[PDB]
Amino acid sequence: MDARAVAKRPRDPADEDNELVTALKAKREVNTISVRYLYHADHQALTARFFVPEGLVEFEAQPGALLIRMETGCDSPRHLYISLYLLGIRASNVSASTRCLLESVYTASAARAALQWLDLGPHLLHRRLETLGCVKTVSLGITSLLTCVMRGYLYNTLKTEVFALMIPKDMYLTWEETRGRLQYVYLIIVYDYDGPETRPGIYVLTSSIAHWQTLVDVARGKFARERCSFVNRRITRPRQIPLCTGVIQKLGWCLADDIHTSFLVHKELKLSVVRLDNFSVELGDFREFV
Amino acid sequence: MENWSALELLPKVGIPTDFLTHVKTSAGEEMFEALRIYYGDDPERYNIH
Amino acid sequence: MENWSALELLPKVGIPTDFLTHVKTSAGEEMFEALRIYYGDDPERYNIH
Amino acid sequence: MAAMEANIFCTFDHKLSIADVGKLTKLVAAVVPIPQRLHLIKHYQLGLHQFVDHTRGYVRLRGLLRNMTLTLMRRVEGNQILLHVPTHGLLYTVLNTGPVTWEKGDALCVLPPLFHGPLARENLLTLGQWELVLPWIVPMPLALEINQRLLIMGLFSLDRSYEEVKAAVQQLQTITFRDATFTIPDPVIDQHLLIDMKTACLSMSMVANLASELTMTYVRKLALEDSSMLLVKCQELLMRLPARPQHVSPDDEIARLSALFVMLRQLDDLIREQVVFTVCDVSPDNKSATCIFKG
Amino acid sequence: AMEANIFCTFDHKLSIADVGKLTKLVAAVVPIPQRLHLIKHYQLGLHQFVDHTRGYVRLRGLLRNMTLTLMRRVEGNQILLHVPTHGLLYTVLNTGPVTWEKGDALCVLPPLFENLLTLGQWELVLPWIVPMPLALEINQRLLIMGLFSLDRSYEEVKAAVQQLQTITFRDATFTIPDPVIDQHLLIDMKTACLSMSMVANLASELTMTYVRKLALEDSSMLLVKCQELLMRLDRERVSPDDEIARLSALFVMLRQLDDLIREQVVFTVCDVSPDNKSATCIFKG
Amino acid sequence: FEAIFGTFCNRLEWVYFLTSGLAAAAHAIKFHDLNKLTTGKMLFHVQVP
Repeated sequence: MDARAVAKRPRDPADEDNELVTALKAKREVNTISVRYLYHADHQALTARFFVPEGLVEFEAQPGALLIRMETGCDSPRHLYISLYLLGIRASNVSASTRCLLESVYTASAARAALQWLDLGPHLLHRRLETLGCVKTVSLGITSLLTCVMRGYLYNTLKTEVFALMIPKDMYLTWEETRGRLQYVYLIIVYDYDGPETRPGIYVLTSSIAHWQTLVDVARGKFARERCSFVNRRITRPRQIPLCTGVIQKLGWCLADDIHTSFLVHKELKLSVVRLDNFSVELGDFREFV
Repeated sequence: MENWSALELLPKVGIPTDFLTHVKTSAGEEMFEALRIYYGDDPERYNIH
Repeated sequence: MENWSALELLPKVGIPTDFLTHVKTSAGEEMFEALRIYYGDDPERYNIH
Repeated sequence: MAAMEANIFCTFDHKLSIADVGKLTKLVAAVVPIPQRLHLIKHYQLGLHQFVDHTRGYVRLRGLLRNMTLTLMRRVEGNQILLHVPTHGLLYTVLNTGPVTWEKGDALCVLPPLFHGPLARENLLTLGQWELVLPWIVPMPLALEINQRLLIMGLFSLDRSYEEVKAAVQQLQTITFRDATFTIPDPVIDQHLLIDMKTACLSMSMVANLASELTMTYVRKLALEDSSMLLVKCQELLMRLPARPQHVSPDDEIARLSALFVMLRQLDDLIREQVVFTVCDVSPDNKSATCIFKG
Repeated sequence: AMEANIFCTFDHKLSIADVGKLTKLVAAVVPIPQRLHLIKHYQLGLHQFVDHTRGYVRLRGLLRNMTLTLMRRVEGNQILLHVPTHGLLYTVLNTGPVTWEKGDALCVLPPLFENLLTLGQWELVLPWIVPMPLALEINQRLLIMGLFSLDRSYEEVKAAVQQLQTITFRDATFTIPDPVIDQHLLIDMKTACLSMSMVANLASELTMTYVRKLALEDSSMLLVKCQELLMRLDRERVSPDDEIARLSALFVMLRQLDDLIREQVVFTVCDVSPDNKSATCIFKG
Repeated sequence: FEAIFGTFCNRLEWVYFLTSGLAAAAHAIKFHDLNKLTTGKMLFHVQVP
């Protein structure tokens, strides 16, 4: 170590020639493969590749769909990858007309299998779900390939276009009149304990609050009826041991001015969505509240 | 409906503009057909096909 | 949709065509992706706009 | 839109004496909270002083501080201050502003100041009746003690006589931690503590309802054959009242414990404070440490 | 240019077989007690904490505080360890007893059960890397199994304990050790069970007094339901200093359980080899 | 002792598209802007005797 070594500012990652160019220059050998520029070499987002059967890929052809991993309770597929739209079928929050529309969209054996597996078991819904991230690609086929980011912005190969996050309009939720400049977005699953069986509500919440306790206090204010239902079931129906009235999972952050309303088209049917233009994913785990 | 990317990429002739009102007021009050507004830097002009 | 008038006006390369079957048979039995057939003389190519 | 700024410049529009600037220079690498993020802000929004109010409650001030965004102070210039917003997982140098002693490896929480000693430390930038009040950075046990004292005072205040409530508040408000003595200022009981009391009561009700007979009877059965200082000090708190378990069912026990864990988390959360820093270094004079930022 | 790394020097002579054994572990998670630039081989692994009178829960508490790092390169005279940073992806080895899937959230646990690097008196005891639901199941089953410690005489209790020990996860079945040894329970698990029971007992009697006062004011109709639930529970069956002491004891016994009550994810997986022994995952801390 | 009598490596053989006789059916062209191209087409004009 010496003074000049300390003074020297670090090398620019962009002005050093890459390893392949280094080797070719060292031997002074030509190659057919273009090598001077490496694509995705400066993508800071972390991505993964997922295989999914043809029946499940609908409304996820467009980039920006939220991707969930669901448990089948079986050893043959073990896990399936489904979108928030498919969960729209099961959620009580979604209206009748939209439910009919996106139920007519998912008329495939795989989607119906997913629904049967979801309703079959005795567990609560959130125990069967694991969130992966947002998708931005599609290669269609009998088995389709989806690439999903799990930490970062949504953009194509050259960053020449940034993708948004699409939320169906019935699931979108806000609790403040004037938005804070920075918004955090959360996934909420809340259970209503009626007589026969629990009806789950599914929401995506955009909020300025980052503290857990304040956020959960606001949520308990907004969902008082479901807490009353939880206590009522605890009283009337012993030997049923419910847990939780709802769970909250954090996934992402975006600016308030990026929020917009839009529609999605698939097989000449229009679904209306809320659109988070420059959304960047940052996943948390399910935290439960009562 | 208009090809805004072609407008951005192609060369242009510079003129002194003479809106009577504020340019954003002229846009907001719909002085023109075929308006487009964007803020900051929008990269969409770079994807030629 | 394909604008056939542009093909009809612009210069073309002379080719010895080779359909194994009769041309109207290959066209009627839907061999070609896009097809336009007209009889007599069609004035469409004359109204340049 | 305008992306959130990471570097914030603060300018005092009040005129500064050389003593004021000298005081500012000492504060480099300390934590200062701000209400909103802009590239250039005025000093009024800086610090905790803006929220000091006639209500005076400690609980509401604790609530307000939780929602502000935390920044570290970079080096000072004439009439300017540079603040930096840390990022999760990176390594930082932080200044021990308060009198609390830090230790290697413990977790730090941000909390409104509570007075200590002669109560004459308040020289921090009094100019135009605005004051530079900064929150305390304290290790987890002290924050847990503070929150526990506040909640216990709130619960005890119900239906107890006014004078014995005063006595309980007097004995509870003082805390001895790590060979130093601190005292909570203005322990007002109000709506903010009331909501926490309600949630605590609900969680305790559910815990009492859920707990199995095995869980309840464990302590009673243990005292029949064990004997220790821990046990005898433990059983003094309980109400004074061969065999086989009346009902064995591991599946029911598993499900019941699973729900009881959720209820215990609900009860725990209201005294837990979010960890902002985790430290692994210390200046041997305790004035500074290097920490990992989280949250 | 190098990356930042931590150097470990072995204070024991190593044969070629030993170093060949080490290089097999070139992506395993090694816990380290302190973030320090140069360390001796004794500090590696969990062998430094192993004890005869202590067990699982104390090891869990200690693992909470340790620094996780990945072995990066093996050389003569030294080992290179890399400490991961939040938000980046890394390669880890599946040293646990269970296969992984894409999207799994992993957490670190003390090992329950081939041995690695038996030096004169020191062993490289690496921890378990396990998906979170399995860890929750293990914690609950072990805690309940310790709760039956006093009743072990009866055959029904023994059958319940044996059922609790055997656990099945995806395509894998294994048994967890009984925390009762020589008909006695270790002090740490004894403290955990005592804390659980004390919290339950104290809450049972403390709750009603405050509930009946607070529910009269209630604007959310829930606290009255809590009072009614407590009344049903009771029908199925003091100086202010004492009240203060009981409240403080309730909260102090509550704090004793936080190691068992909650746990944190350290890795989330998105890649798995057919060789599944290894996977690439992003680090969370 | 044990003895090693030399160490050998695979002398891989190289295959080129333009050298294969299958290339006779192709008319190979290089086009650097191919990634920007969406679709290409040819148009034919036929009049029958």
